[PDB]
Amino acid sequence: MQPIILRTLSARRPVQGRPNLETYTSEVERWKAIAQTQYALELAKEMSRPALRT
Amino acid sequence: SAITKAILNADAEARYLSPGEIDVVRGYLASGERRVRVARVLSDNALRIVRGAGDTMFQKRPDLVAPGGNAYGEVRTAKCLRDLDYFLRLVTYGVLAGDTSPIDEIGLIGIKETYSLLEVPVPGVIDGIKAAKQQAAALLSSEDAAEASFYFDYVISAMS
Ligand SMILES: CCC1=C(C)/C(=C/C2=NC(=C\c3[nH]c(/C=C4\NC(=O)[C@H](C)[C@H]4CC)c(C)c3CCC(=O)O)/C(CCC(=O)O)=C2C)NC1=O
Repeated sequence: MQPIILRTLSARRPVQGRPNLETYTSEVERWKAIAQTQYALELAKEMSRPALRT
Repeated sequence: SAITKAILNADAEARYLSPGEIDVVRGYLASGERRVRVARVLSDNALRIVRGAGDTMFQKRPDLVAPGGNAYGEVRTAKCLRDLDYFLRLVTYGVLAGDTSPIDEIGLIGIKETYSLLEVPVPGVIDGIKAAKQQAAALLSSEDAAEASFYFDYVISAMS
């Protein structure tokens, strides 16, 4: 048994830990606000209807 | 109305309408078609103006819809957009009526202490109203934009 066989090759990924996701989190909050606004418009339309005209 | 204000001044002084009051009323009646045009443009685009105003105000102040914010939640954001729609409708009323009375009796008397009790941040309301003003001026010509901006700025000033 005399070929050079490489068993434990290092992986591409670096040893560091996961980077923080604060900016991504704020942008997701912005998308959530935009999505909330369109449903809020429907409920607000329901809010402006007259009182006792059922 | 301009007519109501003039007649109330005459009545409080127990006199007929003066030449100046008559000229005021004549000017208002002459401006009527321009007022109706501006008000019609604002009324036809209420949804767009309010949707854009809410977008701009929440973008400038994300804390309002963040947890712990005044408008946080579906019902509270609905009430906020509903208030913006209310103020736009009142601005159309002021434009048609030629004075600020409809905006006063319907929406500005007591709004300050109302928003104070509910901890509604008035700078955020002013931001939403300025956003609505810009959305509106986008739809109106420069002269119509100036006319509507008179009442928008009145609402802004009365909030502060
Ligand atoms: C037709 C004339 C008229 C006006 C003008 C009016 C304003 C108004 N808005 C209210 C609530 C509210 N108004 C708002 C909107 C504000 N909070 C957000 O942060 C924004 C900064 C801002 C809007 C741009 C919110 C969130 C509430 C609910 C707050 C609570 O439940 O305490 C209330 C208390 C009653 C209710 O809950 O419906 C009034 C009287 N009501 C009227 O009948």
